[PDB]
Amino acid sequence: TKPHVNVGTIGHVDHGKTTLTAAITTVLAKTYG
Amino acid sequence: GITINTSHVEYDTPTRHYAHVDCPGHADYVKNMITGAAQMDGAILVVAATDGPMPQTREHILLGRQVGVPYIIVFLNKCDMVDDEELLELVEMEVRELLSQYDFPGDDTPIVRGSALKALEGDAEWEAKILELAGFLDSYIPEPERAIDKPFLLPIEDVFSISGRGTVVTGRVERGIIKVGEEVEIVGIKETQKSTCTGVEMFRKLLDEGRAGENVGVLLRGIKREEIERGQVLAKPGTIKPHTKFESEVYILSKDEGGRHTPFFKGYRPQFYFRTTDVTGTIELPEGVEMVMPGDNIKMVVTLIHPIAMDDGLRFAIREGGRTVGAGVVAKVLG
Ligand SMILES: CN(C)[C@@H]1C(O)=C(C(N)=O)C(=O)[C@@]2(O)C(O)=C3C(=O)c4c(O)cccc4[C@@](C)(O)[C@H]3C[C@@H]12
Ligand SMILES: Nc1nc2c(ncn2[C@@H]2O[C@H](COP(=O)(O)OP(=O)(O)O)[C@@H](O)[C@H]2O)c(=O)[nH]1
Ligand SMILES: [Mg+2]
Repeated sequence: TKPHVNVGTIGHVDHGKTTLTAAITTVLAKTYG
Repeated sequence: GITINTSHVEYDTPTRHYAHVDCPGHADYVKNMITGAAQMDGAILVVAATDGPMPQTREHILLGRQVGVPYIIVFLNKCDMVDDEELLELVEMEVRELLSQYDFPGDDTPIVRGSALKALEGDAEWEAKILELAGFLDSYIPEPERAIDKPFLLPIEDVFSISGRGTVVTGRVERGIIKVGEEVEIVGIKETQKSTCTGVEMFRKLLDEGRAGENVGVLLRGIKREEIERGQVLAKPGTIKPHTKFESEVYILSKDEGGRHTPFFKGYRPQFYFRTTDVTGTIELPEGVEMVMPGDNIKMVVTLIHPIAMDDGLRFAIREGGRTVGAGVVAKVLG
C-alpha cells in the first residue's frame, strides 16, 4: 500500500490556488489512471 | 465554533497517494493552519507571475514556519501571461529571498513555471509543468513519519485502582507503542516520576501491547491512584520534557464564532487547554500591540503556572471559564 502524504495550496487570493488544484487532479488522472 | 471553509481532494502519482486542502479565503488559511484542522506534510505555494509576491504570500509562509509545515514547493502561475524571461527570473529571486527570510531554503526550493489555466484546458505543453510539479511532490517532500513509529505518548484521561493489581490509567495512545514490562515516565504538573508498565488491558481482555490509536488501560507498578494529576501524560522515558514558557501563534474567535465581545489587553491571564486540563498563564504580546481584537491571529509568548509536557507543534485552546475564546499552536518552546 502507497505512502500517504498531506499537502495543500497556500498563497495570495486570486493567484490560482484553486485552478491549480483542479489541474493537478485532472492531468494526473488523465496521465496515470 | 470556529467557522471553517475547506476543500479536500485526493489524487495519485505512480508511487504515492495525496490528500490535498484548498481554502477559499485568507481567514480560512489562518484558522485552518492554526487549529491543525488541515495539517500538511508539505505545501504548494502558488504565486501568480503577473502580480509577484503579495501580502498573503508572505503571511502564509510565515504561518507555515509557525505551525510547522516542513517543506514548501513553489508554482509560478499564470506564466501563460508573461513572456519576458527577464521578468520571471525577477519574481523567482524575490520569492526565494522571501522564503529564506523565514528559514526555508530559498535556494534549494523547487520552483515550477506553469499555467494552471492552460493545463486545465488541455494544452499538453502546459500539462507538462503539472507533471513536473507532481515529480517534486514525490521527490522533494520526504515520506512522512507514521504515528506508531514515534515515541510512546499517552494522555491520561482517567485513573483507577483495581484491587490487588494496582493503578490503571486510561486513555487513547496518541502515538507509538507500549508493551508490558516497558518503563514509562509520567510527565507534567508535578515532577517527572518513573514507573513500569505491568500490564495493558482493554475491556478486561488482557493485552500484549497498546498501540497508537487504541483506547487502552495501562497498569502501573506501585504508584498510588492519587499521585496522578490531571494533565499529565505517559511517555517513553526521555522523549518529551515539561515546559512552562513557549512562543505560539493564536487565533482569537470572533464574536460570531462564540468568542469574546471585547478585545483583551496586556495582563490577560486566561486558561490554556492542553489535552485534558486548563492551566493558567500569563501573556506577553509583541511590541507595539496593546490590545487583541476578536478575530485576530497574533504571535504570543505564554508562561504557564504549572509545567506541561510539550514539544513544538502541540495545539491548544484558550478558554475563559469553560468557554473557548481562542486556539493556538506551540511555535517553539522556551523553557
Ligand atoms: C470560478 N471558480 C471555480 C469558483 C469562483 O466562482 C470563485 C470566485 N471568487 O468567484 C473562486 O474564488 C473559486 O475559484 C475558489 O477559489 C474556490 C475555493 O477556493 C474553495 C475552497 O478552497 C474550499 C471550498 C469552497 C471553495 C469555492 C466554492 O469558493 C471555490 C469557488 C471557485
Ligand atoms: N491566465 C491565467 N489565468 C489563470 C491561471 N490560473 C488561474 N487563473 C485565473 O485566475 C483566477 C483566480 O484563480 P483561482 O484559482 O480562483 O485563485 P485562488 O483565489 O487562489 O483560488 C481564475 O478566474 C482563473 O481563471 C493561469 O495559469 N493563467
Ligand atoms: Mg481559492
